[PDB]
Amino acid sequence: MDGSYAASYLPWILIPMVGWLFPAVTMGLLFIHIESE
Amino acid sequence: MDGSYAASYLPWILIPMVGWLFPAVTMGLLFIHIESE
Amino acid sequence: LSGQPPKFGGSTGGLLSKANREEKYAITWTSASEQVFEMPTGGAAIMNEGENLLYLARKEQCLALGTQLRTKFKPKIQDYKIYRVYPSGEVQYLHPADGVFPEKVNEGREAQGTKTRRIGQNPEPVTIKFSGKAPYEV
Amino acid sequence: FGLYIHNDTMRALGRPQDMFSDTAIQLQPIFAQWVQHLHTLAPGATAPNALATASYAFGGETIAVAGKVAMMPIT
Amino acid sequence: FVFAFSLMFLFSGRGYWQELIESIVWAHNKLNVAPAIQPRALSIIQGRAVGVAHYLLGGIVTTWAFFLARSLSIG
Amino acid sequence: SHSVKIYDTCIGCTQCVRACPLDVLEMVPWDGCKAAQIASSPRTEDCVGCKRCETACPTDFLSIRVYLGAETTRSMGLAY
Amino acid sequence: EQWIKDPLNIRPIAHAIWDPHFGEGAVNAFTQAGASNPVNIAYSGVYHWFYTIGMTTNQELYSGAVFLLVLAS
Amino acid sequence: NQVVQAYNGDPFVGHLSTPISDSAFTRTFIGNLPAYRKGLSPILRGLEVGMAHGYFLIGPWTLLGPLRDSEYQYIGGLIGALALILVATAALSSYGLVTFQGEQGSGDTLQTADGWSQFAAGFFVGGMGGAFVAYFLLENLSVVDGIFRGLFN
Amino acid sequence: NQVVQAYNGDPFVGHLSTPISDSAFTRTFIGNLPAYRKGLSPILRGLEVGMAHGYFLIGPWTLLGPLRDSEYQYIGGLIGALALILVATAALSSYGLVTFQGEQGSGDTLQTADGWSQFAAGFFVGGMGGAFVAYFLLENLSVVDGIFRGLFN
Amino acid sequence: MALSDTQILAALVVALLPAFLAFRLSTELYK
Amino acid sequence: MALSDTQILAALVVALLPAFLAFRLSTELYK
Amino acid sequence: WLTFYWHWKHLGVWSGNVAQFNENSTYLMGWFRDYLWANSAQLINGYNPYGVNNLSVWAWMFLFGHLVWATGFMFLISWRGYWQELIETIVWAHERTPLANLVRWKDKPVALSIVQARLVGLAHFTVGYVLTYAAFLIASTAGKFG
Ligand code: CLA
Ligand code: CLA
Ligand code: CLA
Ligand code: CLA
Ligand code: CLA
Ligand code: CLA
Ligand code: CLA
Ligand SMILES: CC1=C(/C=C/C(C)=C\C=C\C(C)=C\C=C\C=C(C)\C=C\C=C(C)/C=C/C2=C(C)C(=O)CCC2(C)C)C(C)(C)CCC1
Ligand SMILES: CC1=C(/C=C/C(C)=C/C=C/C(C)=C/C=C/C=C(C)/C=C/C=C(C)/C=C/C2=C(C)CCCC2(C)C)C(C)(C)CCC1
Ligand SMILES: CC1=C(/C=C/C(C)=C/C=C/C(C)=C/C=C/C=C(C)/C=C/C=C(C)/C=C/C2=C(C)CCCC2(C)C)C(C)(C)CCC1
Ligand SMILES: CC1=C(C/C=C(\C)CCC[C@H](C)CCC[C@H](C)CCCC(C)C)C(=O)c2ccccc2C1=O
Ligand code: SF4
Ligand code: SF4
Ligand SMILES: [Ca+2]
Repeated sequence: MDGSYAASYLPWILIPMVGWLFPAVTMGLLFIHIESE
Repeated sequence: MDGSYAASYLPWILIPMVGWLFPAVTMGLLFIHIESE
Repeated sequence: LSGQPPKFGGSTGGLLSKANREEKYAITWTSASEQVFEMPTGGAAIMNEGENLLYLARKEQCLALGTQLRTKFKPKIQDYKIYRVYPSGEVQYLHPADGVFPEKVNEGREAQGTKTRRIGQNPEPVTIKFSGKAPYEV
Repeated sequence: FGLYIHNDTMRALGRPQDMFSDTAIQLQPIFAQWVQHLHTLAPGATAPNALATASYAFGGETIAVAGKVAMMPIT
Repeated sequence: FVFAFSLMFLFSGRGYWQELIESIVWAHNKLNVAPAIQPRALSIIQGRAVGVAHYLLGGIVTTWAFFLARSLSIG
Repeated sequence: SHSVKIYDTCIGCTQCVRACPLDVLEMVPWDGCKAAQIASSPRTEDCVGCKRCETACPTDFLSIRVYLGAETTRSMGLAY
Repeated sequence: EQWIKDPLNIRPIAHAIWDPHFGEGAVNAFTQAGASNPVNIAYSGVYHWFYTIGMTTNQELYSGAVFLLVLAS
Repeated sequence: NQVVQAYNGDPFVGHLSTPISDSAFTRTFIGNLPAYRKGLSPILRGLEVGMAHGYFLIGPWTLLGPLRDSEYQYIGGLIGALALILVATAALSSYGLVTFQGEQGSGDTLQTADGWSQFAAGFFVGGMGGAFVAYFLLENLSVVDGIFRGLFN
Repeated sequence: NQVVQAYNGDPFVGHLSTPISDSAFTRTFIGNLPAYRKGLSPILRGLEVGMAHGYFLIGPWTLLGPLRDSEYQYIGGLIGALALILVATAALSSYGLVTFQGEQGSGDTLQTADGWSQFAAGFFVGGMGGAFVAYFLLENLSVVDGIFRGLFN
Repeated sequence: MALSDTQILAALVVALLPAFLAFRLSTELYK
Repeated sequence: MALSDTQILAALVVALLPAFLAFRLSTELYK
Repeated sequence: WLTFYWHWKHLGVWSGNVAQFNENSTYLMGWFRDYLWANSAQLINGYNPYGVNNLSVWAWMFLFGHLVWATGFMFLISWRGYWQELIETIVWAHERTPLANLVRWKDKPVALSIVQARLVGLAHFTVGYVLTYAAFLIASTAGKFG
């Protein structure tokens, strides 16, 4: 994965953040919310 | 830091002991002593 | 100690962790009318009609209010009681101690700190060097 | 002030590469340099009827009067 | 001078100075030249007010003399 | 806790009690002056040591004296 | 022993510098008085004091230091 | 209306219920931080505090330390932060010996002598290895870059 | 006068209050060691015992082991002491399964079945990484020497 | 001429004798 | 022609402003 | 005053220029210019943008002693109950800051007492006085003769 466009380091960090960090936080935060008393 | 004098390995270990290990022990032991019941 | 708190919007100058750990101080007074008073911790609050209960961090803040409650209002509030409140629930009643304000002389009050001599008639420190006592003590 | 104390000490220890300077760890005032650039580009673009800049301290011409500088760009 | 003179007022305090004056009042009472207006040390605010006046008078006059002699020499 | 001492040169004009901000001082009956009262200090545990009483004392040298002793939470005047 | 052979020229060395904060400029600046390491120049005058009272070797100064350790004990 | 009120009802406690101090987002983010999260033993409180603190602490010495222009830039950034955590866990354990020595409370496990020592034990383990994993991601940055852009497929 | 007395006042307990066994320096050093320090949880006091023990344990096999004359001297010193700590924590954990099985005393937290297992858990983690940090200081000893004499400035 | 390695190390072992006696004096003066 | 690095990054900084207001609307709609 | 007099008179005696002292010490500008300004030249060039020399530690100590002497002016001019009221805001800030209010002091933070920072400001004044002059005494003499 390369890029001639500017800020090509941004898909280097946002793809594993929207791909992993956003689902792990949100589904983690939803799992506490939907199963709380 | 070099040295033509004998035991030039001694300032290699005594400078970080008098500099760091001596105050972290002493002010560590003083902090327990001046703040104990 | 019954009393509704005065209408205050809150302040950062009030009680710290000392109030729930060591002691705090409660001032209780009765007001004829709903009046505005300057809080000793910063800001202005409104006295409720009837009894007021205010918790303060220091005895000086309660007495700075009690000085203000006695001279900065057209009807003087001369019935304020000042308490020391402990976290264990025990309450020590402080001011006025005998029910009479201390600038007025009252019978039944015993003299503490009186020495029956002049301030220049204190003994020399050389006579009491290793007794540990001060020249004003012995 | 501790930035000043750091490179006072780093220059004293013979470490100019460890200082806070333009030949070392650089602290550029990039927002003030950008504002200076906007004022240099101000005549014509955002001040179209202004012939010259408001001040030459923002950038541009060096003004001489009697072989002596009146105003220069303060970089 | 006036910067250093300020630190007499700033660093000290009047209970030293009142005790010094009442020894000088004695030497005036010895020669019957004690004034009816009793000599007092300056008050605590005035001891600070004189010290902050002489500090800022001394420091600014230094910088004024430094700036004006330097900038008249150059050019 | 500081020591507040009241000496026999008291005239009983009650200015130390009115200058007191910590309710340390009070007027007790006495026989040594015309006002027939002497200042007393029953509550020196609340003494901050600020010496407003010594400022208000009109006698010479002083009839009330505050000696700064051991410092507690109350005498150091801490809200924390 | 190097200083007593030329007291007017050789700078007397107090002790060695051991500072990890030193860069290559300060190592070369403080490698002075004919030493092979960064040193501090003595200004207490103990070299002139020791040479006048008969001390001429580093063995004598070492024997004086060990005796004063014993005298402190 | 008015969004700055008295803190927890009492207007004489020296605090204010501000949109920074007592908002809905403040009460659910601070309260779910490791030092305040309900039900956590202090070994997991200190571990998650340690892993966060150890991870960014090699950063200043990696990019700005004295070894940043040698071949040991990531090594000198690690030893700087490893020795910082060692002072930091010594600051914790000396605090816990001092603060909790006369009696032990019951409301909070963290504010207890055995509880704060679990916090210091967790902070040490997460602090050093959180520094070490970021060191491992920085020495193998050429590996991690090739992972994240698919150079090994 | 006399410096040897009965141990803790009882002359019939089989011990003596000597300048080695019951001096003021002995009671404040032994009593402030991790195994005897007041208020420590067993996970931290296991950790501090482990960190000390893991640190010196690579040293015998580094300088005297069979790999000391190869290019893997520090690795063989580490591998020799990682497996010794693993036997040591197996010795601790099997001891706690044996010694504390009948009842749980209320006196000492360390002398309890869950308490001794926190001690073994701390000794393991401090033992292996204390061996690893001394391994890390030995493989990067050329870096550490250059730090301590300022070769990177 | 110069001191030897065993001379510097012997001075440190001798220096433990004032190190122990200053510890005994300091604890005696604290009592 | 092409966008710069400071144009892509500034678009992200402006994008906090819908992100902050979508958080406020979502919490207001939940209440 | 006396060590300035000793140093400047001996600087002319050692260099042979006794007329430098004898014709400029009669007024305080010659003390200011020919002694304080002139002899500090090699001191303040102990380090510069173009390198260092053996007077680099004395240049750092000279500025160190200026800092310690000027820090003592804070304890001697600013007095206690300014700082006690400042600490009370800092005490409030720690108590109301989450993740930091879990850490609590055992000793209550108060300002230094009235006698104490008169001693502490004097100690900074004296340590600042001595380290300034000992740097200037040595680097001007060793820069000229040493
Ligand atoms: C909803 C519109 C939209 C969609 C469909 C995409 C889609 C994509 N973006 Mg994104 N982007 C958008 C808005 C959008 N973008 C906006 C307006 C910006 C300017 C600030 C960005 C900035 C941006 C960057 C800088 C990056 C991408 C990238 C990408 C790709 C991977 C996802 C990622 O890393 O996100 C990262 C995106 C962000 C951190 C910012 C997105 C902010 C938008 C406005 C949020 C939109 C939320 C949406 C309306 C709600 C949907 C709800 C629904 C799911 C229930 C993918 C092609 C990556 C890429 O190009 O990979 C090759 C990447 O590096 N985008
Ligand atoms: C959009 C999300 C997305 C992306 C970005 C990836 C990307 C990738 N996947 Mg994956 N995949 C995903 C979703 C995604 N996957 C899903 C939805 C599935 C189901 C279809 C799969 C199924 C799949 C399989 C079955 C496998 C992959 C693997 C791979 C990796 C190949 C290289 C490698 O060994 O990585 C190693 C990289 C990682 C394990 C990620 C961790 C790396 C970071 C740097 C560690 C950070 C830790 C640090 C301490 C915490 C940071 C703190 C923070 C505050 C910064 C690559 C990173 C392969 C693999 O080896 O991955 C394990 C593999 O076996 N993928
Ligand atoms: C009180 C006299 C004194 C002074 C001020 C110095 C000063 C110094 N020594 Mg030391 N030294 C001394 C005594 C002295 N020494 C004695 C008598 C010995 C012979 C055994 C040593 C052995 C020695 C070694 C082998 C080393 C130093 C080094 C140094 C330097 C760094 C500090 C250090 O690592 O100490 C380490 C010192 C020791 C481990 C032993 C010193 C023991 C002394 C006697 C303790 C003195 C305590 C004091 C009198 C009590 C007053 C304290 C008071 C301020 C509260 C510094 C120049 C280092 C050096 O040369 O760096 C380049 C170094 O490697 N010294
Ligand atoms: C006399 C004491 C002294 C000495 C010897 C040092 C020495 C040094 N300082 Mg320091 N400094 C000190 C006091 C001192 N400082 C003080 C008083 C200040 C305040 C003015 C500073 C301010 C300061 C700054 C601001 C910085 C330095 C840094 C440096 C280091 C530069 C190289 C490096 O990256 O180190 C890395 C080396 C370490 C962090 C030390 C750890 C190395 C040992 C080997 C780890 C041992 C761990 C082990 C498991 C435990 C041993 C057990 C024991 C029983 C043997 C160097 C070691 C810089 C730096 O990067 O250091 C962090 C830096 O940022 N110094
Ligand atoms: C941030 C930068 C910094 C730091 C922290 C260091 C650190 C140090 N330098 Mg230094 N140096 C620096 C900048 C710095 N320098 C600069 C800019 C220069 C100019 C190039 C120098 C020039 C220089 C020279 C010329 C020398 C050093 C020396 C030293 C070492 C002191 C050895 C010693 O005995 O310490 C112990 C420290 C002390 C005894 C002072 C402590 C005083 C405190 C404040 C008061 C006393 C303690 C108190 C009573 C109670 C505290 C509690 C206590 C009991 C624990 C140490 C490595 C010396 C050296 O190499 O050692 C042999 C030395 O000769 N350096
Ligand atoms: C003086 C200030 C200072 C300095 C100089 C640095 C400098 C550094 N920090 Mg740091 N940091 C600081 C302060 C600072 N920090 C502060 C105050 C914070 C807030 C607490 C942080 C938070 C922080 C984080 C959270 C991260 C950095 C990182 C870094 C490195 C980034 C360099 C880089 O881009 O290349 C190298 C790094 C990259 C190109 C980025 C890679 C990031 C990771 C490996 C990807 C994560 C993947 C995925 C999202 C994780 C999901 C896990 C999965 C299991 C779900 C660098 C060493 C990064 C780091 O340590 O990387 C090891 C990083 O992740 N720092
Ligand atoms: C040069 C002299 C000097 C210095 C150093 C100080 C220092 C300070 N003044 Mg100041 N002040 C001065 C003279 C000085 N004053 C004088 C002359 C007056 C009398 C009128 C005052 C009166 C005064 C007032 C009335 C106020 C201050 C305040 C402060 C603080 C400023 C904010 C701050 O913390 O900055 C950061 C600190 C510094 C810039 C100091 C230098 C720190 C160095 C760089 C750190 C070096 C690392 C360290 C030494 C390593 C430890 C090593 C170990 C061996 C100990 C700071 C503590 C203000 C304050 O406290 O508000 C916050 C305040 O309100 N000052
Ligand atoms: C039988 C007898 C006599 C004969 C004595 C004979 C035949 C010899 C006597 C020799 C003696 C008694 C020598 C004494 C030496 C004392 C010394 C050496 C003390 C030194 C103390 C200090 C504190 C020095 C510290 C220092 C040292 C260590 C240095 O290295 C240099 C720095 C300095 C500080 C100077 C006489 C006829 C009398 C009468 C009858 C009794
Ligand atoms: C969102 C948010 C934010 C941000 C955040 C941040 C700041 C971040 C950071 C982050 C971080 C900073 C993180 C960290 C990370 C870490 C990690 C994740 C680690 C891990 C670890 C591991 C992986 C492991 C390790 C180890 C090893 C290797 C071995 C030894 C031991 C151990 C186990 C330890 C804020 C605050 C603004 C607020 C708002 C919200
Ligand atoms: C004083 C004294 C003595 C001595 C002592 C000794 C013997 C010492 C030793 C020492 C030691 C023996 C120490 C040790 C050290 C260790 C350390 C300090 C470690 C730590 C660690 C760290 C740093 C970290 C780590 C890690 C990592 C890296 C990762 C993984 C995990 C962990 C976290 C673990 C005696 C007895 C004679 C007695 C008298 C007194
Ligand atoms: C010296 C000194 C004094 C003594 C100063 C006194 C008694 C005042 C001296 C006044 C003299 C008499 C005149 C001062 C100069 C006049 C302003 C000049 C007027 C203009 C002339 C031309 C008439 C204090 O009282 C004092 C109080 C608190 C802190 C510090 C100090 C302090 O440092
Ligand atoms: S010092 Fe203040 S509080 Fe104490 S008795 Fe005097 S006036 Fe009252
Ligand atoms: S001490 Fe002074 S103020 Fe108090 S009663 Fe006596 S004369 Fe009045
Ligand atoms: Ca470097």
